[PDB]
Amino acid sequence: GSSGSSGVPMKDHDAIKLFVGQIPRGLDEQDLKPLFEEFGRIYELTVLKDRLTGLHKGCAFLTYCARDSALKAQSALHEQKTLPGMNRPIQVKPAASEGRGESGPSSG
Repeated sequence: GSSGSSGVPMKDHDAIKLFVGQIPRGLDEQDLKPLFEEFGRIYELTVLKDRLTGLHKGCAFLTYCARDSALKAQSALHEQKTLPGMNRPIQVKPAASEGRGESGPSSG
């Protein structure tokens, strides 16, 4: 066991669960960890798959043990990287308080 391998993982009290909606078909959490591991250590990675059919819907939930880790990987991947087979870049947002979300553009 390396980098831990003791028991259950520990996250931050103010952590953030990021959500990706640019996951093609044929890959898995094992192919996403590599990239997410470029910013820091992951806490949890689950892929969303249909039920009736069970076919990879095309999205997954990524969680970071630290707050910053998310901020970086988020603003570092969000419309920055382009997975293989995806004409468009990868979309990653802080899966939280979706109901009400305030945001606005800014020059510069």
